[PDB]
Formats: sequence, structure tokens, C-alpha cells
Amino acid sequence: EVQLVESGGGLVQPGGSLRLSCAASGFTFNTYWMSWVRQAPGKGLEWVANIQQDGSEKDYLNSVRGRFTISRDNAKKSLYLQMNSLRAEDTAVYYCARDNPASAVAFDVWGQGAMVTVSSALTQPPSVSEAPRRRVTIYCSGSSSNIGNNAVSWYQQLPGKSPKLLIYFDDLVTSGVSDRFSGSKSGTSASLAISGLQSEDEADYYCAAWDDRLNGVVFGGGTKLTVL
Amino acid sequence: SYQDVCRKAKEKLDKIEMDAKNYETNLKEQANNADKTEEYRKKKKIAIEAFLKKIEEAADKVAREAKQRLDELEKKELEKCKEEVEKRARELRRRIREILERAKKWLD
Repeated sequence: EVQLVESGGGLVQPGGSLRLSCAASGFTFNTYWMSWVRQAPGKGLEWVANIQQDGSEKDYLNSVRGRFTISRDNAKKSLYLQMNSLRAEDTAVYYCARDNPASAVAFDVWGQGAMVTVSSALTQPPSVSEAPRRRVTIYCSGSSSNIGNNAVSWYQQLPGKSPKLLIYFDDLVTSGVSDRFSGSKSGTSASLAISGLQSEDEADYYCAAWDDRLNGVVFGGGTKLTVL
Repeated sequence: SYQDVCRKAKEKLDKIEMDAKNYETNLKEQANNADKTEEYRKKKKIAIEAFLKKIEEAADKVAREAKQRLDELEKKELEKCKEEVEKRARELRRRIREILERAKKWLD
């Protein structure tokens, strides 16, 4: 069973340190890039870091550089996030994620998240709606440094659940995901089309891509889909 | 730096190669366990081809941009790098074709 289990969450003072861990099972952990993505309460997704199979490369969100360290121990099938110099902006649920294909920068497996309490580049429409069996489209507007040059991923997040990868490499559908979800990319904008709408499709949808200028993954602000 | 361009290109090709290797590893499990219907075999062949086309495009882009980046830098060892990047991409393209050849055999 492909699974990621985070632990180590807690309440920390500003300026403090906290170490998160993630136990992986059901796959050859040593052959995959791994990542952390966070979500502040009631807010959108924000990527934190990636780490190559053996720790030869690390990628970070600019605002956590000099504060956070991603690391892994392949013998223990564990991914870690050492968080120092903590700030109020770091309060969030932190998800452990598998980055596969790493060349598409796609998070194809997500953990349930570990809660941490310290106490814009991609534009999406805030809301979309339509009746059952009908279709909606969700835009994701970017620039040449992200969508223009890099593969787009789309995620679905149901209430109280971890995000799920739907589309990666701009238009490939994740195995098991219905073919009524389709992705497209033209120029510096991307689109997710959902046809055959069902009541279970009601969720927040997020686009993401690597950004060459920011040197990291950028997420859209998310779109709330309502089924009439 | 031309040496940095070369190293980053080789690292990106290794990343794409590991993606193709993990894809094939997961595909071995998927094909062997699935109900191999006429519709399933038609659909899975298309899905595999679509995935391997994305990987081939990614590797082609790495080699194309590295060659271009080096050509501009020499207007400011280099040809050795050009050859190794071309070699890595060629080897990666043979690997991708071999995954597709084996997938077509597991489906039939």
C-alpha cells in the first residue's frame, strides 16, 4: 500500500524549532524525489521543499531558506523537515508528498498532514459552478517563467482531506482518475475542464508549476467548485 | 559556467531516467494484475505512449537547451560536454523505446 505518514506536529513558540518526520511504505522510497507542501488554516497550498533520491539536490520555497532543512534517511524510509527560526506565517498542516514524475514536479502521493502551530504567481478564479452532468473550466494564468516553460499539475482537495493529483505534464491523467477531468496548456495559461459534473466533485482545485525565476514550485490560489 | 550547464543537464537527464525506471517498475505491477480486455489493452497502450512521449520531450528539451546555452557561452572541453549530453539523450531515448517495446508485450 503506497502510504506516507507524518508525525512530530505540535505547538512551538516564535523563534523556536520543530522537527517533522514522514514514514513511507509500499514503494521503493530510495528511488523517488520527496517533498513537503503546507496549508495554513483555511488557506491555499504552498510548496515548501523537494529532495532528490539520495540528497544530492534540495529545492526550497524562498521564504524558508536559511530556516528549514529537508533531509531523508533511506534505510528508515523517512523524510524529515527540520524547521528553525519559526514564524507565525509557518503555522500550517504540513503534508509529506512523493514527487513523481520528478521531471513534471508532480505530487502524486500525499500524507494526511501534521499540524504545526507557531504561537499569487498563478491566478485562478475563486469560484466556478454548474449543474450535475454539465461542464466547467478552471483557468490558471501564469507567466513565461512558470506555465510558459514548465509542466502544470492539477490537484483536487475535498473538505477535510489531503490534496489528490488529477493531472500532470499539463494533460496526463493520473491512473484511476476519471477521463472527464482533462487538462490543457497554451502559452502562459493552463485550464482544467471537468465535464459530467457529479455532487462529489465539489472541492477546491489547485494548479501548480515549477517557476524558473522564483526557483521553486508555485501554486494557484485555488478555485472552489460548487455543484448546483 | 559551461561546466555547471553540463552538470545540471546530466542531473536533469538522470532525474528523467529515474522517472522512466519508476514508471516501468509500476507498469510491470499494473499490467500483470489488470483484466486484460480489448478495451483495457487499447487504452493502456495509448496511456503508456502518452507518458513516454512526455518523458522523451522532457529529455529532448534538456539536450536542446544545454546545446544552445553552450553555443552562446563559447561566444564569451565544451564540445566534450556537447557529446556527453547528446550521448545521454540518445541512450535515454533507446531506454524509452525499450520500455514501450516491453509494455506492448505484457499487454498482448
